[PDB]
Amino acid sequence: STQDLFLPFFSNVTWFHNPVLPFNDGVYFASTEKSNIIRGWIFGTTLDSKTQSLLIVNNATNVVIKVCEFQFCNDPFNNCTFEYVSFKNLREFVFKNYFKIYSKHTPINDLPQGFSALEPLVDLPIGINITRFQTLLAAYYVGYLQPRTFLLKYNENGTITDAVDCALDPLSETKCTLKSFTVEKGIYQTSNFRVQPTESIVRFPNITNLCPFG
Amino acid sequence: PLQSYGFQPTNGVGYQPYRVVVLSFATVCGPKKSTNL
Amino acid sequence: VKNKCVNFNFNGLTGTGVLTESNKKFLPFQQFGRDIADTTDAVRDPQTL
Amino acid sequence: EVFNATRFASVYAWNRKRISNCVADYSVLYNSASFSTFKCYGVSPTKLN
Amino acid sequence: EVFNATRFASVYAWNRKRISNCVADYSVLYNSASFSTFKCYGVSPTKLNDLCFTNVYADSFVIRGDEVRQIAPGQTGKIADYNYKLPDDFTGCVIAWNSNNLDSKVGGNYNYLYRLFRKSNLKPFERDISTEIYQAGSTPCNGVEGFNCYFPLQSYGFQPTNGVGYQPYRVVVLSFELLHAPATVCGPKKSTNLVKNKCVNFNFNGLTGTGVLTESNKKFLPFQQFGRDIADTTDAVRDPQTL
Amino acid sequence: FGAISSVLNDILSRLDPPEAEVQIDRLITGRLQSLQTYVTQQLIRAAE
Amino acid sequence: FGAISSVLNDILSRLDPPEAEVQIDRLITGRLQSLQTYVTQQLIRAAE
Amino acid sequence: QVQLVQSGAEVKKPGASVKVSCKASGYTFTSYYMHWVRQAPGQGLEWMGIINPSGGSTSYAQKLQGRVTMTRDTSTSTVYMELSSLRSEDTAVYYCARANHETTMDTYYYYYYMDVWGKGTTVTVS
Amino acid sequence: QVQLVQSGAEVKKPGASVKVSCKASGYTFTSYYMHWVRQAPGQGLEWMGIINPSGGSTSYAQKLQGRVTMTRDTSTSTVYMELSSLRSEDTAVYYCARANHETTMDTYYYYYYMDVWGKGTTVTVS
Amino acid sequence: QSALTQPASVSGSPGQSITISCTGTSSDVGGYKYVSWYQRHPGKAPKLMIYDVSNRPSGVSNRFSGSKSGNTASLTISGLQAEDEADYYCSSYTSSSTSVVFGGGTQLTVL
Amino acid sequence: QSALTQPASVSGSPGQSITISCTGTSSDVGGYKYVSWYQRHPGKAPKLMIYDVSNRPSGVSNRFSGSKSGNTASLTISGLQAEDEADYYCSSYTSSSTSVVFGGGTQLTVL
Ligand SMILES: *[C@@H]1O[C@H](CO)[C@@H](O)[C@H](O)[C@H]1NC(C)=O
Ligand SMILES: *[C@@H]1O[C@H](CO)[C@@H](O)[C@H](O)[C@H]1NC(C)=O
Ligand SMILES: *[C@@H]1O[C@H](CO)[C@@H](O)[C@H](O)[C@H]1NC(C)=O
Ligand SMILES: *[C@@H]1O[C@H](CO)[C@@H](O)[C@H](O)[C@H]1NC(C)=O
Ligand SMILES: *[C@@H]1O[C@H](CO)[C@@H](O)[C@H](O)[C@H]1NC(C)=O
Ligand SMILES: *[C@@H]1O[C@H](CO)[C@@H](O)[C@H](O)[C@H]1NC(C)=O
Repeated sequence: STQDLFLPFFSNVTWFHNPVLPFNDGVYFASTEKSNIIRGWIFGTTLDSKTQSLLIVNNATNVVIKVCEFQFCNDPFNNCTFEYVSFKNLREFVFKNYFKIYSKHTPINDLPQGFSALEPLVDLPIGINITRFQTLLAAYYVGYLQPRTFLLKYNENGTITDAVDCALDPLSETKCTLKSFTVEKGIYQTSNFRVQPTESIVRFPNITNLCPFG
Repeated sequence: PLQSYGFQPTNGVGYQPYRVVVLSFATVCGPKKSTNL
Repeated sequence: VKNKCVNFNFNGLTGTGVLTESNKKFLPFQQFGRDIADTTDAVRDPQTL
Repeated sequence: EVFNATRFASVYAWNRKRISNCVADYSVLYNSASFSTFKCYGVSPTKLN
Repeated sequence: EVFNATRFASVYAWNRKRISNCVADYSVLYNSASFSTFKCYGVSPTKLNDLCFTNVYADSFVIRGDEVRQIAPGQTGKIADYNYKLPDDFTGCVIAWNSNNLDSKVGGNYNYLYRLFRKSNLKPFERDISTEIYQAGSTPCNGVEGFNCYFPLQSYGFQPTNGVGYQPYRVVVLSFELLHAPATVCGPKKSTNLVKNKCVNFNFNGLTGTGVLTESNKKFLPFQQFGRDIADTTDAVRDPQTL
Repeated sequence: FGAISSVLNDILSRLDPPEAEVQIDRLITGRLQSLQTYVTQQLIRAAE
Repeated sequence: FGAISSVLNDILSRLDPPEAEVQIDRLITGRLQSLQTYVTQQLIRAAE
Repeated sequence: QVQLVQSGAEVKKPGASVKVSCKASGYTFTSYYMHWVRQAPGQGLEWMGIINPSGGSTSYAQKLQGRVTMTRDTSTSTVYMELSSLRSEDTAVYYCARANHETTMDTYYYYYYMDVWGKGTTVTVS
Repeated sequence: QVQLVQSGAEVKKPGASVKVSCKASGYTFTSYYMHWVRQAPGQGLEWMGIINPSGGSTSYAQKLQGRVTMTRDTSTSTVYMELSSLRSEDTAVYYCARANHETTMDTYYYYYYMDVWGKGTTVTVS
Repeated sequence: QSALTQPASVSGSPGQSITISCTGTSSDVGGYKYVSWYQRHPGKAPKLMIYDVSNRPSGVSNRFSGSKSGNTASLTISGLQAEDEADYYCSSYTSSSTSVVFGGGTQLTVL
Repeated sequence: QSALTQPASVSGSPGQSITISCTGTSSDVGGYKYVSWYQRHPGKAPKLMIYDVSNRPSGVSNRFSGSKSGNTASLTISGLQAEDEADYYCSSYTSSSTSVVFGGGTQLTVL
């Protein structure tokens, strides 16, 4: 069991087939490409110069990642710090914060139902303060990560084969406490119910008997 | 040993007399910021 | 040295045991493994993969 | 480079430098006599190597 | 004699005096106002005249001002590693008072030395007066000073009036050693008469307690001062004045 | 139990209060924890 | 248990004895008390 | 041109007192110490005592009790050397000497390095 | 009557050295700093460097390396201003300036307030 | 840094208000709140009437005010007179090699 | 302590090397690392070549070296010349009543 920023199970994902999107806490990106239209991403705050911005592009032979104060175009398709050079196709990615990237590439024949695990591939210790991101151009998907609990099932090879979203539902909460993907019939204590306070009251007595400051 | 101050209304800012009160700091507590019940 | 009780220090991880060639299928990114006890179950050498 | 840096910045805008990918010999730092305060919360200054 | 010693030794070759065979009145030590640091690790600075000790150690130093903090249990630093080590379970007092008058001459008083290079930290109360050249490199030195070959001793100096933490602090340290043996150095208590068969509050040679002191039939050996029970509590006692 | 001594009178005849209460406290917890263990041992053994 | 880390071999490689003694003591009083808890459970359960 | 100058020679008879100066040049007068070495006839060089230009604190050899008082002048960067109850062996060449480090706070380097010198000034007493 | 008086005018040719002291009055000489500002012809006012009456510690502008050495006299409450290797643009009006706070321990207020002044001292170099 | 930028000469009329600009570097004026202005009566000594950008020493007539924005400091003289005709220099602490910088100066001529 | 022990006179030849002994007390040389030597050109001022036993000021020819063992300090002159003929005095700090001690001196005569 672990806690990190994951895609909560059965959550809404925005289907596209260009604009700039938020990066709230971490972006899960998936795509189904036949002709490899999608080529990269942009990460940052303004996505216009006078601040550093993450730029990731594959130009036909390799992957170039650069973080300059770039001159971005309005509809894309100096003081630099870090640089590096490296529908059938299902490509999945997880972008979270430094900057960390995972992926998993599979073929397929509108989002396929099924489970696969993502593996880390590149570390970018750039420390850019990101809030907005835009994909560089076919359909691709974007969802938001959240601080949820998960119960991960490592197989014999260390391969993640299943998972439990822990706050998805009361059934899934029970799987959390028992540390198991199977639950025998019965009644299980899973959590604690608690009414939260609604407002703060600060009190001190009647204000009579004032000192003679006058 | 002691000399008087020549306070006049036509003098400058620094020569004007100033009333100074120093509150040197239980029986003297602060007021009561209270809310509704 | 393999197959002998030695004290060992891999990258600061200190302990005592018998270092043997293992058959575990580590993934090219995983540095080391753990047992159920949150104790080191295996390592891969910083010098030899 | 860090310790003998040209000019440090002020505390409110404190500078951070990232140090990695090498071997470290902190003992020269401990054995300097030029540091009035060398307090360590977790390491002894010795054995840090 | 120890407190008002003519000259002390330096920290590296520190002098140890043995103190025994008396009564002792430490309260004058506490009530002097001449001691900038009078801190003890376990005692009340008061009440110290109500105890009895077998051996009282008097160690005494020329350490520096800012350094006094290190003459203490659990400290680490220049003196506390290669010059003097107090043990973790130290049982005593550390009396410090800056004697700038005694030893601070213009152009610096240089008589007082300290080890600056040592391979390993000292054991408690271990004293090292070795004058071997410190081999600070991979090449032998053969008593030849030069590169990676440094004499491990340095002179403090103590500029006359330039010391706020740079002044001579003759740190005398008392280490109170008790075997639960014949105590020998204990303070000015008036040994009143003895009362038997009645509950009294007794203090035999520093061993306190409450009970009924009766005549025994046990056969003590000449070197034995007191028996014990299974509980490690006192069982029998020899009167220090009447055998 | 980490105290400077195992006789509380020594703690009293040695320490001033401002450090004594720390030292006797270290003795208080272990000794109470010892009786606490002993009672439970007896309680279980009593049921036997 | 309030110690800086839960590996004895770290603490020993991390601190000199005069300060490591404090941290290790935190594990010992805790870990023993957990072992003490386990034994009491077994005695009761073994009685069952 | 850091250089130290005392006065000319003196001719004394026993029992008098003598005034030896030493002005400094080319540096900050309040930093270094002023050391003083004489040369008795036939036997080697001999240090008296010193005075700090920062505060004027004095000290000298035990063998020279009460017969020496070292004074100084910060305004003219001049330091003054006194010897009373003069005797025949007081015939010597008296040097003023500068320390090889500036007075520094919380210092380690010892302040008796004798490196900068006066021309020399011989005393004659008979 | 806290007032700073410098020396009169000087007429130099290039390469010489010039002496411009400034006495103080009406206050405690050891408290404030002494600041020094000139006026090059046609361009504005220009600070050299300063000296502390408490200790004599000096400092000056980088563009004025080795040309300038500021000295002082506590006994006469007089501070002295030196400029060697004189050049044509060294023609300027020199004013002694006093800091608007006393040297204070563990202080916060910055010591460059230029508030008390000398009558002047024009330098002529050609 | 370099000498600050002040207008060469500004004229006006008595009782009318005139403002004086002072441009520097971000390390001269924009990083600090330490702008001070002084005046030259011909053949006389300076005088400090402006400091702490908008603060004033005791005895300065309420006609002179100082202001601050960006790289621009500014001095405003309200209710001008022939009494006010002088030279004006702005001063600031700098975060660089030097510590104090001055403007080129401004001559205010009363017509 | 007492005056240090130096040879009365040592002779030699140019280019040959001559060494000068300096014996003291354990409180003069053996307790400290503070030996410094000096030389007298006749009718002239002292000149320091040796201090910190084996260390040097700037400008002293590499022909003069100092050494230390036991109660013995030593000065070695490599590549002697008639340029080198002078008197030689060793100096040391002492852990006793005085602070500085000197040797009797040595006259090096170049033949
Ligand atoms: C997902 O979107 C649908 C409509 O597109 C909406 O009815 C549903 O409530 C949304 N669920 C979540 C969890 O946002
Ligand atoms: C780039 O960095 C320099 C460093 O001083 C800075 O002056 C400049 O303004 C920066 N560029 C931009 C566009 O901000
Ligand atoms: C890809 O684009 C980058 C732009 O930063 C360029 O530097 C690089 O040379 C390009 N790759 C190839 C193979 O041309
Ligand atoms: C990231 O940028 C935003 C801009 O709106 C800023 O408010 C925030 O403080 C920045 N984050 C950090 C850690 O400075
Ligand atoms: C582990 O990997 C091997 C090939 O490396 C494969 O044959 C085997 O089926 C895998 N086991 C599991 C449980 O996935
Ligand atoms: C104890 O000493 C006193 C003198 O103070 C003497 O009168 C007495 O005899 C001694 N008794 C013993 C047992 O030594």
